[PDB]
Amino acid sequence: MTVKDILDAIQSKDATSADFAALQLPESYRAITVHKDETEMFAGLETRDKDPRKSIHLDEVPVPELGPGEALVAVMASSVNYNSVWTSIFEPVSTFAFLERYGKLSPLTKRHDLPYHIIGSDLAGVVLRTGPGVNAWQPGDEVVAHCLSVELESPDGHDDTMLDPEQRIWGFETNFGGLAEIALVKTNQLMPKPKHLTWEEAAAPGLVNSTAYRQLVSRNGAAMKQGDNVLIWGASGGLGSYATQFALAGGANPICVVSSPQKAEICRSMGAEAIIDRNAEGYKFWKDEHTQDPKEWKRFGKRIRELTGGEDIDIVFEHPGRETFGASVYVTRKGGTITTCASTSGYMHEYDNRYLWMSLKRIIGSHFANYREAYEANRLIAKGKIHPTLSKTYSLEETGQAAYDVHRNLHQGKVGVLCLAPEEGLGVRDAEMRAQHIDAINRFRNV
Amino acid sequence: MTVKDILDAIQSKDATSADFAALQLPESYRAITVHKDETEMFAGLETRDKDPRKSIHLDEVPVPELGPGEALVAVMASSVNYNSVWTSIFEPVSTFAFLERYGKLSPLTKRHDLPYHIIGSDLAGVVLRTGPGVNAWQPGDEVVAHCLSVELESPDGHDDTMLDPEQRIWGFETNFGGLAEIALVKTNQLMPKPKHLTWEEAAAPGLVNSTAYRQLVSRNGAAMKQGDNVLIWGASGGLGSYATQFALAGGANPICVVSSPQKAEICRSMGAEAIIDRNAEGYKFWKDEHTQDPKEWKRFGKRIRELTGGEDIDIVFEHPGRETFGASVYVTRKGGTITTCASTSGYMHEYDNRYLWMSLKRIIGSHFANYREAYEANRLIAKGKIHPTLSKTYSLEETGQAAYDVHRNLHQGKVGVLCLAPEEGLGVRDAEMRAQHIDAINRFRNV
Repeated sequence: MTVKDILDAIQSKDATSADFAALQLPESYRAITVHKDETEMFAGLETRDKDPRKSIHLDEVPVPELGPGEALVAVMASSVNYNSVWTSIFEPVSTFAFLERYGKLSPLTKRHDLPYHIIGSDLAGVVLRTGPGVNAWQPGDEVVAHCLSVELESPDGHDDTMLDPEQRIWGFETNFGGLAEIALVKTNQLMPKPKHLTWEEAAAPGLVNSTAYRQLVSRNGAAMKQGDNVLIWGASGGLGSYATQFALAGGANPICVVSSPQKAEICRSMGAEAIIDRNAEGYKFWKDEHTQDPKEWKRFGKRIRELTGGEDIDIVFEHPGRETFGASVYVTRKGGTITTCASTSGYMHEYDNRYLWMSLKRIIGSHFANYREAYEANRLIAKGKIHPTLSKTYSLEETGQAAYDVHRNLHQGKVGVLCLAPEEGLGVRDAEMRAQHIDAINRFRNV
Repeated sequence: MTVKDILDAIQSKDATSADFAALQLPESYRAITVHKDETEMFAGLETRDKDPRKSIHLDEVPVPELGPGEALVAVMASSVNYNSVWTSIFEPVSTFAFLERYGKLSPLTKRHDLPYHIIGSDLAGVVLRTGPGVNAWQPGDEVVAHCLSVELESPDGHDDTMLDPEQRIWGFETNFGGLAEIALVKTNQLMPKPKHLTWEEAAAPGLVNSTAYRQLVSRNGAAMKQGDNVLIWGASGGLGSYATQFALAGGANPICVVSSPQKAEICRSMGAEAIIDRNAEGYKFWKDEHTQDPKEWKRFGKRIRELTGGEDIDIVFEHPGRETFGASVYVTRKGGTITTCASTSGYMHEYDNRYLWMSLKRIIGSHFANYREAYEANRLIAKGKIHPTLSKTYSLEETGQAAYDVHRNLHQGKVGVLCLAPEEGLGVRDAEMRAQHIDAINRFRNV
């Protein structure tokens, strides 16, 4: 309840880093959790019938012991991600399974094995304390976080951090996540908060924006250049949305795939011009559960070439998986690249390798981002080149609903959660720049 | 005749380039053809039972009219490739199909549209004539050809020749192929003949060797480095046999896959140590027609890790396709590369994308080689770092038998064919360099 003083300092204009170091830490703080004893509570239910509102709690939890390379952070806002939702419906298996294995290494990792699991993989807020060996970050710094958690003990990840052998995700494979008033992070997660954004907007892009950055823009991904034709599946929502922004900002031409006229319009408001509606076109890429339709590939490809004016796809931004993959490979230009980071419709991909090898195409696997790529992504927001796609904000004590919202896919844009922030709209330091980009910032509201 | 007179000049030491240039081209030369009026002779018979002995003809054919950027060459020796076999059994469709579509375009492509198709995609011999616009090659030059045929009119291949939209394969989608006394080639197919090799030894690596170089060694493929663990399917045969040589020569560790211990012995005589017999260890990656077995993948990986001392595969040399692909993707190291150029077992690939995206792996399709890559491949042979894999040499008039040999798959080493050469063993100029590598050159003899 001395949490109020902590908020007062953040809200205070003249509060110094000394003041922040002087703030007493609360004995407990409010946190969204799932409980270890409740992991089997959806037994006998199909996934869709599982209600996150039944599993999610709002607990007074004690502040974790702070270790080396770590920071405690007063969280003003977080977001609900797909992985948070999975955690809440305990699928494929409870997150406690790993937390229990992991917690057996050292006393530091044991901290994470608790009867409750604090979730959330995004964060906008301010540093409260730092641990041994931390010098880059001081108490009072306004920050956002990425969710890659790595000890970098193995050599593997020192020429690209994603290749670390025990790479984990903060709030998912970690306790003390961001859907709470206070969080515990590795400082190698902390990034500067863009000054022209609200807490909730700052927390919004995180995991989804960086994934798109590595996958499409970085040299570990498609290494996109201006002029490239980029096929973007699910262009109007989550992942596809940020990919569309990167395609546009970096001078490429995005071909946007959607399910409805409403979603086509969302794409257009981003500045996308070439749009395909799978539904209105009625693509049936799969003739049945075991055989694909090369005639549907050819028709999809015909439609693309019409919009480009004779030209095939340089880069496919993939993530639906099985349903689309055959077509994705097919429509790609000779020498082109298929870039994948998920398989939402099924992970068993089938494609015709003749179109891959004979056309000199490549398939590249991407996943989240390393600290540089995540910084660079966050930087592009701070420069006002990429914009957050926040759609709706819930309060902390409505996080169950917030998860239900994402679970039932009710919105294309991001679903935000205020943690310490008492209301929406707070945390802007650069009014001049917000006013200059506000229209783009507010593109995804309520949609 | 007039042809014997050409052979006389070739077999001479004296003969100047001035002599060659004054030599008379014959009215007709001997050549291996298939007939346009005999394409439906495979009837309803199954693939295995199709016999190239009954379809391959030895015809007396007129010399084609020479065009710009082209050369006529007296062919001393050639070789039987897979594409030659497919042609002679008319699968998946006749080659007279494309050739008729091709000849309608230019009056010089009309040359390639004849009642007969002179086949063959490998070549060692000596330049007879060059057409307008060619200076780099003179009558009398000892040459070996690569089989890429590109007009390069489009901008697409000017940063990598393979990306040409109208890339054709010489002898396959072209007439006047290698298996004849004279061949017609583009001059951008010509390379210097390795002086320490017999005519037939020089012709053996061509197609198969350049393919393996681009796929594994070059920047367009795996870009292999010393210390890498390379999984090489079909390691004792054609393609794998050169892949295995490149892996060793470049200081990588080849993990060779074979189906018999006889084949294992070939891989050891190449200096490879880590060997898996798929047949003796009874790997069954497909539980049935539609479903794979991840336990078998896993078991295969454990055997790999057993041979490498704990390490997964850096680079996979794929070409079998559907049967082995799923396993390839599994067993590749985090951040590693799967490299593919065929799908002999079937082109409809199925793999688990979770293993691709989450481990940051990549599938790079490759196909043949560009002029630079073909030259570099042939140069590594010239420098005696890579050796021909000759198994048996047939005469011109025994080609049908050699074709039958390759289709039945009775030999591991490349099958050679004498064309103009009266006997095996002619063409050596550096006997001293031959002396140094002779055992290595002969590793595949009668194997």
